[PDB]
Amino acid sequence: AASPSVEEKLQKLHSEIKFALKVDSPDVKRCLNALEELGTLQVTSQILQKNTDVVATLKKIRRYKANKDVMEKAAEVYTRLKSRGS
Repeated sequence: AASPSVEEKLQKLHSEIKFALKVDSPDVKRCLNALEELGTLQVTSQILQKNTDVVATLKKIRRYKANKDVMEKAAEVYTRLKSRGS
């Protein structure tokens, strides 16, 4: 059946990553869930080049100190994107 494209899904995932880093109310699980979908999404160079700002945020959470898990999942995901891009 039809399903939304990676970039369409990315709109949600990127937003969840950002909501998970709310200073007022951070939510690690929210980031992890977004990261894990993003980790399986085909963010190949076609999508990656039009979504460089996402890669920019992924670099921020890979060093996240307020929650270790966020940094780990961001890392596993971010590295996987490099394995699909150019």
